[PDB]
Amino acid sequence: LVSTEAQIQKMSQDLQLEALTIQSETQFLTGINSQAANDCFKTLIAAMLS
Amino acid sequence: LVSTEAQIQKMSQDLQLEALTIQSETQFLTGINSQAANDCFKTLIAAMLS
Amino acid sequence: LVSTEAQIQKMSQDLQLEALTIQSETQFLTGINSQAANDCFKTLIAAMLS
Amino acid sequence: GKYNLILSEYLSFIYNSQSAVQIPIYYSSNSELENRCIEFHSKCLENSKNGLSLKKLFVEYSDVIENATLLSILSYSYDKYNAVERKLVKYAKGKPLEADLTVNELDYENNKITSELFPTAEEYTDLLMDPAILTSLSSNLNAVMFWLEKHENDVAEKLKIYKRRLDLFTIVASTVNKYGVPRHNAKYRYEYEVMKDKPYYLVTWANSSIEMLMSVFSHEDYLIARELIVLSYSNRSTLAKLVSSPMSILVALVDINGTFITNEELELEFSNKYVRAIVPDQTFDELKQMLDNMRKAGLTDIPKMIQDWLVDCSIEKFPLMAKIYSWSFHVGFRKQKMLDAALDQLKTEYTEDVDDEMYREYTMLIRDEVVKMLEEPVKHDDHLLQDSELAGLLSMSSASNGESRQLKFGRKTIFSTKKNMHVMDDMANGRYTPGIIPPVNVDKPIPLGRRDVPGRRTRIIFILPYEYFIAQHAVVEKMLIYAKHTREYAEFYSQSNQLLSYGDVTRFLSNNSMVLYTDVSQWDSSQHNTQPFRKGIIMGLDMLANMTNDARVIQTLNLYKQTQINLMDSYVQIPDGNVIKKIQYGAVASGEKQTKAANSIANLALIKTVLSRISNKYSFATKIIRVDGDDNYAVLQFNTEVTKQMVQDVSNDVRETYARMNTKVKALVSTVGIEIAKRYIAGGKIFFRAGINLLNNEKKGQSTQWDQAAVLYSNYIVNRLRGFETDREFILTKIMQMTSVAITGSLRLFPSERVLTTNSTFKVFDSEDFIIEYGTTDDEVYIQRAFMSLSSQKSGIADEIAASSTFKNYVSRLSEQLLFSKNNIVSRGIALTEKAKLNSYAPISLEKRRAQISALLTMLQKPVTFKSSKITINDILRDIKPFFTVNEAHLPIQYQKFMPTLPDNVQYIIQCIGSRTYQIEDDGSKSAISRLISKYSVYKPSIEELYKVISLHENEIQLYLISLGIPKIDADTYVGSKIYSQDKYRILESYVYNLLSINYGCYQLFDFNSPDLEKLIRIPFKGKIPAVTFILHLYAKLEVINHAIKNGSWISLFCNYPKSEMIKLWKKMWNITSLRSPYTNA
Amino acid sequence: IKIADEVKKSNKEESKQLLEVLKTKEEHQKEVQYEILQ
Amino acid sequence: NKEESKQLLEVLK
RNA sequence: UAUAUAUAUAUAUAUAUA
RNA sequence: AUAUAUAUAUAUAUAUA
Ligand SMILES: Nc1nc2c(ncn2[C@@H]2O[C@H](COP(=O)(O)OP(=O)(O)OP(=O)(O)O)[C@@H](O)[C@H]2O)c(=O)[nH]1
Ligand SMILES: O=c1ccn([C@@H]2O[C@H](COP(=O)(O)OP(=O)(O)OP(=O)(O)O)[C@@H](O)[C@H]2O)c(=O)[nH]1
Repeated sequence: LVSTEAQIQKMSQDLQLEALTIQSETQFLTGINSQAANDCFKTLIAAMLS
Repeated sequence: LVSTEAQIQKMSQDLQLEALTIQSETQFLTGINSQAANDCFKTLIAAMLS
Repeated sequence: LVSTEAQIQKMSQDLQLEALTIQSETQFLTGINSQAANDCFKTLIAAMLS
Repeated sequence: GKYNLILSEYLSFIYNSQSAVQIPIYYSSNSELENRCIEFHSKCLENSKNGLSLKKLFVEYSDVIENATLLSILSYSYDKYNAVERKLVKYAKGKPLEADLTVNELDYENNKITSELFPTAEEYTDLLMDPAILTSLSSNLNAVMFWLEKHENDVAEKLKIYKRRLDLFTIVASTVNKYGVPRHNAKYRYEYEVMKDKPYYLVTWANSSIEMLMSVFSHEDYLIARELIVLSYSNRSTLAKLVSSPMSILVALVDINGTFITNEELELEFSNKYVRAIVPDQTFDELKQMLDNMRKAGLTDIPKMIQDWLVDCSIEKFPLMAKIYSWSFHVGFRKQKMLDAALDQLKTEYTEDVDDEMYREYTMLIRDEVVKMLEEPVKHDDHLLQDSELAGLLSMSSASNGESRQLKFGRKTIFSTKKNMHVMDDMANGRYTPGIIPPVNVDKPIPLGRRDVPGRRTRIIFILPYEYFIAQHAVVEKMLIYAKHTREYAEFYSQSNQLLSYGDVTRFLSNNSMVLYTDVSQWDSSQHNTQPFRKGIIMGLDMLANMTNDARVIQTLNLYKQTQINLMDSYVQIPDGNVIKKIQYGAVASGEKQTKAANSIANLALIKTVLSRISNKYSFATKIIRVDGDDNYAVLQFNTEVTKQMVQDVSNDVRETYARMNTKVKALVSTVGIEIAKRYIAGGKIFFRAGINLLNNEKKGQSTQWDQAAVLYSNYIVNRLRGFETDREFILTKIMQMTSVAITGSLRLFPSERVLTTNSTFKVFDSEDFIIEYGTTDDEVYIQRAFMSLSSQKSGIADEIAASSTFKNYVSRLSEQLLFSKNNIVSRGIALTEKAKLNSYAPISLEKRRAQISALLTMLQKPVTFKSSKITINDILRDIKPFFTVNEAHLPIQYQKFMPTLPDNVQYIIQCIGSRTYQIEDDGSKSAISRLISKYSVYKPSIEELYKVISLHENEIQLYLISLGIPKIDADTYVGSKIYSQDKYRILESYVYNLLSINYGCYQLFDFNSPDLEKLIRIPFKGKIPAVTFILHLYAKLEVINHAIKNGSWISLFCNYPKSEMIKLWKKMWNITSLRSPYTNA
Repeated sequence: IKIADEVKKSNKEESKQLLEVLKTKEEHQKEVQYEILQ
Repeated sequence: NKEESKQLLEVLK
């Protein structure tokens, strides 16, 4: 996989994440890790197969 | 009701409140709580029935 | 009179003051108090009467 | 911790009695564990008061040992007599070294018995042999004997380190035991009644010998330490220079394979050029005569090492040759008498048959350089030359004056010699003339001082009166500004890193080029420095008296001319016996303000002439002439390739042409490397001197043991990075004795690892070497506030002098001369500068530091209960630290190592991320007031005073700016534009870049903006809260290196620092200081 | 200003940022009234 | 005697 | 349809250098 | 009863009745 520490950094520069502002773009980064990449690839294949 | 913790948290992103800037949008969150919800549903009805 | 603690707090929102910079709108609020409106009302009437 | 384990075995060695006990003291951040610490410390004081053990108590209170951290270890020792000599005879097995007598050219410098070298008691000056360190010989022998019993049973590799440090100890111990260990006083000064039968230079020999045998690691080290310990008992004079001699020649033999380079704007590149080393046959005949002077001196294992290297001439074995040169300076200082050091220096032979055709060009080249340095600040009437009386007096060095004067400050009279204290007396009694400087002639001569070099003959130095500082401050502060914007003077190449500054040597080195490094035998007292150097400068102030028009820029330029007329003839005042000897000395005065700004003029303007006369035979094209006082080089680029005859015929034409100006010199030329400072470019790899005497100071200081134990460690980390590995188990053993404090009789208090290694005023040594570690755990940030609470102390001497009628008459006479107004924010701001300037006086700063440590003893005998909510540097890093996520990452070795003497755990960082490319300057912005005050007035205010000014009224900022001397339209353009409001956010941000250091003993070598450290640091970016952004990318860049030094592996961080925690940290960074910041937390 | 108690005692990050933005507005509105007095 | 130190050294170890 | 400008704080101690 | 100049970098520390 693309490294989960190297992807949220690039995802924090495509957005304009800035402090001293309550943005709705801070929540674009929650729940991104490699444990949930191997969990959604499995529950999509294994739900269609059963 | 929709939870007053999870509503001002949702209202403060549609407003884009900015720290270090005195806006007229920081006052939209005054008096938003679940105790003045059941105090305005009643004053609107109990004044009509009397 | 209008209370000068609440007249500035409304005037400092139409102007949209931003901290950490030098704007030309923090000078719009200088010299506004009740000791001056009560002193500029007299310097206009009592200088026309004499 | 490892240091606590060395503590509890040092106690079990020095106190081998059943009457001895050790009581550990503990503290903790928990309020519950503090009451666990109070009850434990109370019971070990009652049970060990009456003969009850502690093995039944450490199990009952094992809830505090494994959880709280150690504060100190108390030591009960009912030992009446020191048992040093009782365990010295166990190692005193060898034959005692008999001293030699025919090896020195003097009598007092020979190693004779002190009864025969000094006949009676009264003429015993210990200042020839005094180590002047605050340890003893009796404490050094316990520091080696502790090491020689811990490492007795060793494995088959570590045994040979122990064995080579034992046969070198039987040389020391069997000589000390023959005469007995000398007993010092309480001031660590060896008296006469104990040195009656001992040989002179036994303390300073056995102190310099113990420093050597705690550095013998390999068999290449043992052959040097065997032939220097035996010989330094005999000849104290010639030995340090005979071994250190061929390293000036041996730097010219090695080839260049791949070298560093610095380009013109000082930044580091890497070059790959291959340059041969071309030496004639008169270098190998000058090297054989440097290896026969080392054979007549007795040593025979060193020139066998050099002659086994001359058949190689390779850079792979040059770390052995740099080791031999560095072990030479560890034999101890060459201290001699004040009479024989001056009269051998102030003796010189002048000659009227000198080439006068060469002096009138040398005088003119000094004339055209002094005018070139001051044509701009004199034609425009500068703000510092117009105030030469004040800018020289308000910023006055307070080191010393010539004589001892009975100064009377109100009630407390004091015998001081400090220079700013003489100004306060003479401005009170009216015997102070501003425009008259006193003549140093046959009446009122110049007093003398001395400075001791570890291998050089003891030199003298000149202490001019204070009126020769006010005359010379303003002009020479304008000559140091031009020395930082010229490519020739070596104030330009002066940075933190050493590859950047001394790396312009290897820019023009090729095979058609010839480098030329010359060292004059003595730069003071040369023939070309008496008359043609003064009269070249006096002529330069005649053409500068026509450049301006003021009555005040001429008057300060008629004082800087008057100090050169008065020094053309001079006299030095040196006493001997009961007579005072006045010696005429018209040459240059090492000790003025002028002594470095005019040793870079007089040596550039000399070598610009001697490079002109050798161009009658060889036509070349010189590239750089860098000059640093005496030590200068000058690269010459030729037409043909440089051969073995053009090197010989230039070294015979620079030596002879310097002899035409009666300047005795040796002139060395090479094509590969020089020795400009003590930093040596050899084969494209910079090699350093690495000789710092740990256990021998050149002079006794104004410091206590707790501060001299820090400079024992600070002289070790510089010695280790430069290639001289002293054993860390001996340095740690020597800190446990210097930081010892005797509370009562028979009770010593020893601080733990957490008292010494923490980041505070009471810092001695870092936990792991070469790195600063700010301890973010809760038991270690809590004790930092316990040490930052008592650092603010008051001394009673400095407050009896600050309320006198003399010190107030000096501030009010200095505040009236500066400002033509009334304001007291400067009079209360000048008086806080001279109260801070009086710390150079010895009993003031000693009563500051002794009130630091005697108030620490009340904190160390008890568990600490001081709870305070102060924001520290170590509290910022407690909030950043839980948001770092480490991950192991691999990183290759790309860049090349340029310093081969570095240790392995530091060199691996340089080979991965690279040596430093450019000196990072990220100091934010200076405030707009300090660019408005420092441009008109010469008063530089502190940044805690400019914040006090801004918070005043609008009409009280303008009164302050007009007070200093600023015109009205300039302050009213400042104040009216409301840029005093923007300077609240540039003073408060100026303390953020001051906070954390990218420079240290070790951190200067690395490249912090490297594209291999920026690959591991993965921090998401937030546009606002700029102060937090700097401290995140700096602490992340420091955390990877502090991990990669300790363990040799690289980690890659990820700091998703949330927006709610940045604004909590943004106000923590603005509230470190003690002033009103607009944004606080709570 | 006058925020409910369910937000002040919260623990999510998005309800912690709101409190440390309404706090730096009242620490800036109190400061622009002091700058007038300057 | 020195039986106390070997029980006190390993407290720190 | 619009996201400000600007390079040498001071003092003492300590080491490296001249 | 008490002697240690000047400059250049670098680091540590400090400012308050
Ligand atoms: N008393 C004293 N002890 C020192 C001194 N310097 C170092 N020590 C320590 O004392 C040990 C040597 O014994 P001594 O120097 O005679 O000190 P002591 O045991 O207190 O005996 P006295 O000096 O007579 O008080 C060494 O191992 C050091 O740890 C000192 O100046 N005075
Ligand atoms: O403490 C010092 C050291 C040096 N200097 C100044 O630096 C000059 C050069 O200092 P050097 O140490 O190079 O002098 P030198 O040439 O006499 O040395 P040797 O060959 O005898 O080993 C000196 O002549 C003096 O002007 C000082 O002013 N103060």
